[PDB]
Amino acid sequence: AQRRKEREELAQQYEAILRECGHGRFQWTLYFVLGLALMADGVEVFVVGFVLPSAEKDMCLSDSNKGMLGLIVYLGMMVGAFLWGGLADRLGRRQCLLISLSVNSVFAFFSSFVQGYGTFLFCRLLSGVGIGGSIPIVFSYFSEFLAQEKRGEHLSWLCMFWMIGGVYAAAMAWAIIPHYGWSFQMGSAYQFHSWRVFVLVCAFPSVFAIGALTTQPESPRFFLENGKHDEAWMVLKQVHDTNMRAKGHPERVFSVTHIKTIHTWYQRWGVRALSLGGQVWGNFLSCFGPEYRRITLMMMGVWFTMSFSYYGLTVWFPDMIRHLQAVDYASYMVYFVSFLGTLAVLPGNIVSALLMDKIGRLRMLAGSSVMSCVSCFFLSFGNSESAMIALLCLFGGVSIASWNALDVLTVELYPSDKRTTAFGFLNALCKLAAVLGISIFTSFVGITKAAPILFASAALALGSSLALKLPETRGQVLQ
Repeated sequence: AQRRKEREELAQQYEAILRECGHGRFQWTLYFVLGLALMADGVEVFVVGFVLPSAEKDMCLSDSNKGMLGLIVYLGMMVGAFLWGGLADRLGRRQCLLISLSVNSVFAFFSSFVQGYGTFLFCRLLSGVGIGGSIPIVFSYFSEFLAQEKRGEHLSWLCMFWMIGGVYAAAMAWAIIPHYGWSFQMGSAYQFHSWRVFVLVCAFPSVFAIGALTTQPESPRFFLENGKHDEAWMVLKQVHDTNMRAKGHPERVFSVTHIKTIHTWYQRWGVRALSLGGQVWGNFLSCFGPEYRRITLMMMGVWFTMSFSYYGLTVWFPDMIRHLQAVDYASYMVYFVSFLGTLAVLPGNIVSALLMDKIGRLRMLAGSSVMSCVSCFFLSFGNSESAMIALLCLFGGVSIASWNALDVLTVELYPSDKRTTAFGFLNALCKLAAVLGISIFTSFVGITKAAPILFASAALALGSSLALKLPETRGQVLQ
């Protein structure tokens, strides 16, 4: 009773304070700073897929090992998403993002030099664990600096760094891997081929992300929700002063005076760990309370269905391209095709960012899901590699709008004291669906071209149906 009233008052006052601060230099600097973390998350998905064909002959892989290297990144991202999303509600957004990026960068650096298959798999697993928490923490962290006026557009513009990271990965694979002449020996005991240089170069975005992130302040909403008034006041005054100084009005004074707020060594560390686990578990369970159970279940359905369909069909596409190429042949390309498939997403990002607030999150989500379903139904008519590439571009362009709308909706539908926990849980569910869909859609190749299409169409139709029952979030303060 009392706590809900106090949190609603805090939300209203925080909206008023952010409207006083305005949107300007500070928020765009933070946008570009967190774009580096999103870009690292984008690159991680492509690294192993690009390097596997060259690693198979250096580490002597069986096919099952290649598949397990295919699935390790998603497993690690699931675990890391849940872990870091849960922790970010207790330790803070900035600190947990720093720890996540540090783990990711360290183990990505290690994976470039380790020799055996098992150690490389372990290093990639831990790199995925590290970077798994980037999207839940980044989106909430950035949202906690945004007023409601253009919140949807500002959050939608954040999704374009993932595409930029995909482009970076494709370009660097194009530029580095083919050049086998770059290979050398790191001592006479070990040879060091170019794909390891590619693996190393894919770690730079996260290092730059750490460097840029160290300069930014912690989210003031976290401090206010944790009873730390003075720190939140200093952070908000920094925001206001930066915005006004950049706008040519340094004479303005931050008028806020008081903000509502809510309130042996190894043995001590054990107590700390148990208490942190208890609090994270409490947040996770409260995500399923009577106030949010329906929202949580509908979001689980939407996330799982669309992730499963998208990842399964995006793995199915290259397999069909290979099959048609082989059928024709029996009578740079990989990187270039990946680059085209990545650039096919840009129009979707632009349109979704420009229409998110004009037509709302629900219409975006449902219409994009419907278009994805019909573009899936179209895939039965493919007849050539160029046709399959074109349909892949169509599907990828139409689904990224669904993804952006889902991200914004997930940000807006949960309270600040559970936002990262819920986002991490749903993203781990997304990665679990990715694993399951990749496996199932891999099982179908060569046997039929109808079953995976029917699966994806049904899943996307179910997701579109669920997208219409979620509530509107425009015109509401950031709860």
